Amino acid sequence: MAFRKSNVYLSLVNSYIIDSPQPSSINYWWNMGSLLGLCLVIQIVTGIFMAMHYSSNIELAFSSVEHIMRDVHNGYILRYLHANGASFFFMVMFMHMAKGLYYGSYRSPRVTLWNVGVIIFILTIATAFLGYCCVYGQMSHWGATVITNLFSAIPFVGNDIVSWLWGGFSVSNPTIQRFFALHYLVPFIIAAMVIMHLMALHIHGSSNPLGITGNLDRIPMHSYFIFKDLVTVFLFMLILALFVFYSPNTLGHPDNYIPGNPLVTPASIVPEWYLLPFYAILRSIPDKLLGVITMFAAILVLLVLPFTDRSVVRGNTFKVLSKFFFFIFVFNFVLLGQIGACHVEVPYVLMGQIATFIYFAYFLIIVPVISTIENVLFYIGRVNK
Amino acid sequence: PQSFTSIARIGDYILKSPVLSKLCVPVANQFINLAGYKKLGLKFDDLIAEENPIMQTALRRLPEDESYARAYRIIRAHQTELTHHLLPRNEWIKAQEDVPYLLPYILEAEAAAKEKDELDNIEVSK
Amino acid sequence: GPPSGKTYMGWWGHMGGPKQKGITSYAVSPYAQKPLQGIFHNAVFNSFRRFKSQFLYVLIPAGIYWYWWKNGNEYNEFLYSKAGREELERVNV
Amino acid sequence: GPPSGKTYMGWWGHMGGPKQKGITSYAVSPYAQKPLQGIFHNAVFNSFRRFKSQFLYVLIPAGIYWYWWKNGNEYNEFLYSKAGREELERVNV
Amino acid sequence: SFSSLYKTFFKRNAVFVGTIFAGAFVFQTVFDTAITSWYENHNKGKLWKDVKARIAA
Amino acid sequence: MTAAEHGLHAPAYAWSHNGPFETFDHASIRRGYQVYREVCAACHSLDRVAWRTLVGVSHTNEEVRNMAEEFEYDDEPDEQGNPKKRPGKLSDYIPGPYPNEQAARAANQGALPPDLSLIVKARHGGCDYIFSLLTGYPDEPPAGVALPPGSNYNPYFPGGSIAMARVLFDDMVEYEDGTPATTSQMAKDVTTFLNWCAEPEHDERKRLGLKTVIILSSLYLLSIWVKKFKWAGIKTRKFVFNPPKPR
Amino acid sequence: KVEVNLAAIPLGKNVVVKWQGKPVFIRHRTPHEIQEANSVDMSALKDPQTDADRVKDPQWLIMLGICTHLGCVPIGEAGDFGGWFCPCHGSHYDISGRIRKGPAPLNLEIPAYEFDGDKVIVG
Ligand SMILES: CCCCCCCCCCCCCCCC(=O)OC[C@H](COP(=O)([O-])OCC[N+](C)(C)C)OC(=O)CCCCCCCCCCCCCCC
Ligand code: HEC
Ligand code: HEM
Ligand code: HEM
Ligand code: FES
Repeated sequence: MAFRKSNVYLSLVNSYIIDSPQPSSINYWWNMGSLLGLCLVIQIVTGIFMAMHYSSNIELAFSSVEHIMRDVHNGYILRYLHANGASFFFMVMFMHMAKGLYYGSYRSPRVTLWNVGVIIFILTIATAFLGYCCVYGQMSHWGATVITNLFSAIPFVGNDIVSWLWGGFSVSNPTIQRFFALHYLVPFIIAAMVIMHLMALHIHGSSNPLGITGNLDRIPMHSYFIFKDLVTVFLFMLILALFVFYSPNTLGHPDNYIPGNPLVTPASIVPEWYLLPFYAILRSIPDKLLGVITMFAAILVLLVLPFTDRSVVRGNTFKVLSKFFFFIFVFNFVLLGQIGACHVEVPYVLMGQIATFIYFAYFLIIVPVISTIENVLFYIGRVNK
Repeated sequence: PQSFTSIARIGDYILKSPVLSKLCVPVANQFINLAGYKKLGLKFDDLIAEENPIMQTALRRLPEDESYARAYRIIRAHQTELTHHLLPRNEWIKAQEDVPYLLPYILEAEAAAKEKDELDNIEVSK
Repeated sequence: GPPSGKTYMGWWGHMGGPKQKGITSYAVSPYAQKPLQGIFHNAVFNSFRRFKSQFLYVLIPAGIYWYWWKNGNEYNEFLYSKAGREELERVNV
Repeated sequence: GPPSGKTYMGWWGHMGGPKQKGITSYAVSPYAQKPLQGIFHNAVFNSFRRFKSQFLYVLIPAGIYWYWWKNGNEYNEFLYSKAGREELERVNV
Repeated sequence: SFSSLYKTFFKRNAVFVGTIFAGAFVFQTVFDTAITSWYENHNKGKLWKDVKARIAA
Repeated sequence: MTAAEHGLHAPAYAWSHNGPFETFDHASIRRGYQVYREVCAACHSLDRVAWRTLVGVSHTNEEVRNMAEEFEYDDEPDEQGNPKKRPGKLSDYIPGPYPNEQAARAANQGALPPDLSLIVKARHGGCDYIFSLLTGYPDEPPAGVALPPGSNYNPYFPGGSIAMARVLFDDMVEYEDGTPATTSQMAKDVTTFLNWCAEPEHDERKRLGLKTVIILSSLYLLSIWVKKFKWAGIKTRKFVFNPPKPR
Repeated sequence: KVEVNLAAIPLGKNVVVKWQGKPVFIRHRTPHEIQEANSVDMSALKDPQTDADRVKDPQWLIMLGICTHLGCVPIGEAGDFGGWFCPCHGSHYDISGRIRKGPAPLNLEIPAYEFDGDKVIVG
């Protein structure tokens, strides 16, 4: 046999990359997983090369990030690459999750794959939060203050958990150094979780946009999907190069270039844009305990979706009502993000509460009823009786 | 996840009622025409996800000519959607051609598995 | 090594599909083909077919949610203006 | 999955050793045994057997290098003393 | 003479990869020179060389 | 919130550097450093800009050295351990007017003037915001504005009441090149200089961006060709189906 | 827990410090301000508390500088009530620091503090 099959490690690279049998009919939405791996390699490399210059003290965090932006050779390249690549990481992650929600990639074989994906989603949200708080701008300090003061709503040990996370009595020097140690650590937990994602993917193979079995027509991944993924790799690099070199501060809030002042509230405390729908699901509930419970349930309601998708065909490729309500869910998510960017004002509170209810009624109410109705319509449209 | 016996029960109730038939059957016919699986050469029982032991049982119990024809329709739909086209209009599956061929095998394997579970969980009346 | 559980995918030779008979595949060498064949016909015609097939599902929720967000934004700009402060204090208190 | 190369270890059932006939194993339950049986006999007798068989290989080279190190240390301490400065400048220059 | 063209450049992969690397070297030098020339010529009047010539005159 | 609490949004001025192939007007940077030193240096600081970054942008080496020698910083203490002052050099930073925040608030009616190093990137609107904020001080505030003592009116400031007085009047700085320093000309020059202090990498960043966009777009189109080339053999496949004999 | 000496703070002045990342001020109140603080009916109060419940020393008013609407800083000795004025959304508090008019739901929070003669330990 070949050396790519007989070796210990090259058999792994072969059975994952070179001979991995993909179905022939998958499209460019299946490129987002390889794109997320590319985003992770970009984030980890630019993160190490800025951690060689960053200082995590509360007097030197913002000054060291500005030292990267001014004194370090091509350090502006590394900083804008890290920041806008985190925004692109979350763009491609939302596309990966939405194509999973659409094409039914969460169903019966791949429930382990979907759940490990949700764990990666939680860890990546946490990494982005800690790294945003590492800059120690104005949005960093106050975002840290709000999101870690959320945990003082737990009635038993809320103050204990809060003063353990802070390392003191407010967000300060031990908080920022804690967050830097954790922001270095947690992406390697993400890399191990990506290897577990690849295991759960490899035991059953990819899905295809038809939803039907893909065992009949398959293609080895090398020389077909390598270049088919190279197309989107260069396209992702092109859009990221545009957003790094020509509009580098479009996806950033301009208040982060104010140094972190604990005595000044910046009149709109808002996190990064990819956490804004969860910030809106937070602020919709008029209680601090039920709000953070609803935000964690907003991340964790995707675990209910394998057992509520009552359909008998996989994926909304051939389902009219499921397609319509899937894009209603997608634009509800965009509305939720734009709502959470807004202030807490009169039409926005009711619109955010209604959009949160539609977000939770998609998985819990809309999907079982619509899929049952489509099962009945699919039966009686072709059974003659 | 929804059992095929339940879909058959609800659909037979809709079809046996004269009001529900004339109200919901054209909605389902237009739903199937909008669903567009016939433009790829698929009948509907090619679309059922087979990765469960009831469907593996029914596909094992399918006769061989239906198995070879289903294999060709699945491979043809994969190649058609690879090329990002549809089949030509004489290669579309006609309405009278879209017969449930896997459905008696699915319903029989479902009744066998439900009877096996019910006998696994009996309580003898003593 | 140890064997693992029953999966719905094998490897090259024992994929676990049906037995296939009578299905005959023909392909040509790409070196004897024209790549970028039909791209100007598909770019204006097949792309139009795909857009005609799949734009109501993507555009009617976009229309609903954008009209909702625009109407809410216009109501907010009416509320925090000078002409609607009576309604502002009424709907705030 | 794909097969790996020819290895010299199988798993439980197909290890890759030869065929065995006639070798018969006997093993009684530890719950019927005495753990800590013989630890005092083997503490002073079996341990002396193992040490007696295997201490020349460990004690001749250790003694060689320790005598070499002690001799070098004493020569250095003599050299950087007052009695051996003539030999110090001689072997240093 | 596509046979001689292929036999010189694309038959041996060592000659192919060496040709690609030689072209990458030449393209790096030539491309950076042409981009800096086009950029500085597009922004004529705003550079420090032009401001320095104005202060000297 | 209200329009007065948001502040008036600053219109898009045709800046010389807006646009993907554009560079800072470095003569405008030199004029902006003149209007920083002669006006804005009495209340605002530039604690992130070293003297050595101005060499090759708005001044020369022997031209920056004279300003750095005009300021005085702390030295290493002498042999007796006494504090000692030193005429500054190219490695030192542009000094602020006040020793600390308490002295700044004492000098400026209780309000701290921010350090102007990153404020083009620290405010929404950016350069347009700085320009409209400097120029659009109304001589009279509009009728009914309850104004605090010592607070001036500016519409583009969020809240309407800014603690910075209008500081840019006509011909208060004699330019070196004879450029007629009106109010809006000096405001445009300091906005360009503060934008350079915010983004000193701007010119080289757009240059490497041009290189990168051309290289990556060419790689994208080349990769589309190579992908369709490799996929021709599968995309042009033909399946035929003669049904088998029943046995 | 910090200690602030009450000797260099004269009558009729404020002193604003930071403590655990939060602003906290001390006021040497006049007897006019003490009578004005105990001379407001609780019906005028959306969050009604008394001066004996809100300070331990009536001479020395000590409270946190967090406006209870969203966390802005009320300006020192500004407003229409003789107290403090949050300028972010127009919140007013008296010299006792209770909310009368504004979007603030509660009064200015009192920290925990004890006395050592002419100095205070807040913590
Ligand atoms: C927590 C989970 C969140 C999850 C949600 C996160 C946000 C959403 C992420 C991005 C949207 C991802 C959509 C992925 C779904 C998809 O792949 O669409 C495919 C569809 C139809 O394709 P098909 O169903 O495979 O059919 C092809 C075969 N036929 C039958 C035609 C022969 O093709 C279409 O109908 C066109 C769809 C193209 C989608 C483009 C994006 C549209 C939405 C953009 C929203 C953001 C833009 C505004 C931002 C301000
Ligand atoms: C003297 C005192 C001056 C002079 C000569 C200038 N500024 Fe300005 N400035 C000053 C104070 C006390 C404040 C604080 C006001 C407040 O807190 O609102 C400011 C403020 C600014 C700002 C920030 C505005 C904002 O936060 O939205 C910018 C930007 C600013 N100042 C710029 C600026 C420029 C470009 C000048 C050029 C000559 C300038 N100031 C002069 C005090 C003073
Ligand atoms: C999982 C991938 C990662 C994500 C999603 C991520 C996300 C982020 C984000 C959003 C920021 C703020 C950027 C800004 O606005 O300026 C940031 C900052 C930072 N990250 Fe990461 N990061 C990742 C990996 C890493 C790793 C592995 C390291 C360390 C080796 C690292 C080091 C840094 C540092 C030093 C900063 C400080 C501010 C800066 O220079 O940008 N990052 N991170
Ligand atoms: C660091 C982040 C991630 C990486 C690197 C990653 C990587 C991959 C890769 C390479 C694939 C195979 C290619 C593909 O099908 O697209 C894949 C498949 C999949 N991933 Fe992810 N993934 C990540 C995050 C997630 C998330 C957040 C989810 C959603 C919960 C998820 C769910 C899935 C699913 C369901 C599949 C199977 C899709 C299918 O085959 O139909 N992954 N992932
Ligand atoms: S924050 Fe004090 S008034 Fe709203």
